[PDB]
Amino acid sequence: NPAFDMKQINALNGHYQTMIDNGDLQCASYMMSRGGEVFAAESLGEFTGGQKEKQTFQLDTIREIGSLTKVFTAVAVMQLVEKGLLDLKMPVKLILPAFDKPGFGEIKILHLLTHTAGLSFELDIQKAEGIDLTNEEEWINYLVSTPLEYGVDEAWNYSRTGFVILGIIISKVTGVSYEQYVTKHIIEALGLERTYFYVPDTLKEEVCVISEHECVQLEKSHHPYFPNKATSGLYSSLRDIWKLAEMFRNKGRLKDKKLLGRKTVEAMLRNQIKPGLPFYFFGAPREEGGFGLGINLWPAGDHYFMTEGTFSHLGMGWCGMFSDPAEDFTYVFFTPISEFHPHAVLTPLNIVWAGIEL
Ligand SMILES: C[C@@H]1CCC/C=C/C=C\[C@H](O)C[C@@H](O)C/C=C/C=C/[C@@H](O)C/C=C/C=C\C(=O)O1
Repeated sequence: NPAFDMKQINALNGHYQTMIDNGDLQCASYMMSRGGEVFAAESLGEFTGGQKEKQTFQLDTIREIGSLTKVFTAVAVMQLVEKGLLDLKMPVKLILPAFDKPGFGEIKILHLLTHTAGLSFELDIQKAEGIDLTNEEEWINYLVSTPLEYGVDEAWNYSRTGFVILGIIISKVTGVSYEQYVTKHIIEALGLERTYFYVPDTLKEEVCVISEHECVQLEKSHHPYFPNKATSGLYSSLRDIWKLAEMFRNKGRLKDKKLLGRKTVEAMLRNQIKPGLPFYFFGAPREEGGFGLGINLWPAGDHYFMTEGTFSHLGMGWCGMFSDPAEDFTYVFFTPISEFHPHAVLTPLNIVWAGIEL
C-alpha cells in the first residue's frame, strides 16, 4: 500500500552500509513515509566519541540536528506573525534599537528569514576580546560593530548570525528566553518526545557523538559563543524531525496538533527570493534556487528526482529532512560524519525517490 519499490530499500541499505564498511562514516539512519504513514526506517552502523566503545545506532538515538534548528526558529517567528506580535516587514531596529544605524537600519525581519539581509556567514569570535558573546546585548552591540558584507535585498547569503538575531527578537517579543518559547510552543506542542535544547543527564548516554568536540558540547549548558541556540544546537531524533516535516506537508497540522495556519505554511513554502539575485554559500557562488521563509526549496526538479515543490533543509552533522507534497512523501535521515560528502548526504536522495510508484 505505500506504493514503493522495496528493491530500492535494499539499494539504500547497501549504499549506506558500503560507506560504513569502508570507514567513510560511522553510522546512518533514515525514515521515510507516504500519506503520513512510515513504511521504511533503518538504523545502521555504530558510533563512539573517542572515549567509549562503539555503541549501536538505533532509530530513537538522539543526535544534534545542527542547521535544522533554523527551521524551528522559522516556525517560531511565523507563530508570532500569526498572533500579530511580529510583522515580516518590521525593521529589526524597532525591536532591537541597537540596529538604528546606517546599513543595519535597513534590515527587516523578512530579510533575516530569507538570508537576504546582507549579513556574512558568521561573526568573528576571535576579534571579540573582552566581550561576553553569550550575553544578548553584548553580542548585539558587537554585531552592529562589524560592517555588513552586502546591502539588503542584494544577494542570497546563508548566514548563521541572521537566525541568532531572530532568536533574540523572539525573546524580546515574548518576554521569555528563545529556548523556553520553542520548547513550549513547538517542541511540546507538536508532541516531540526526544528533542531537547539541552539533553537531560539521564539521556546523555543515548546521544550519538562522533568526535571529542561533540562530547564536550553535550555536557554544556550554553552555546559556546551565541546568546541563544536559534541557529544551531538542538538535539532530536528521526521521528521528531519526521514529525516536523510532516507538519509542514500537512500545512501546519499533525493530526490533533496544530502549529501554524495553512495560509502561513503556504507562504513559508513559497519562493521569497527575487529573480536574478545572486546566491552565495560560505564565500562561494551557489546555484540559484528557490528559498522560502526559512525553508529551502532546492534541490528540486531539474536533474533531481524530487518533484518541484519539494521543500527541504540540511543540517551540519550531517542530517536532513525532505518532503515531496506532490507525492505525499517525506524522507529524513541522520548521517553523522566529520566533513560533508555528497555521496552520503545527497546521493541517497536519488535512490529513495526512484522507488516511488503510481
Ligand atoms: C547541498 C548544499 C550542501 C553543500 C555545502 C557543503 C559543502 C561542504 C563543505 C564546505 O567546506 C562548507 C561546509 O563545511 C560548511 C557548511 C555550513 C552549513 C551547512 C548547512 O547549513 C547546510 C546548508 C545547506 C544550504 C544550501 C545547500 O546548497 O546545501
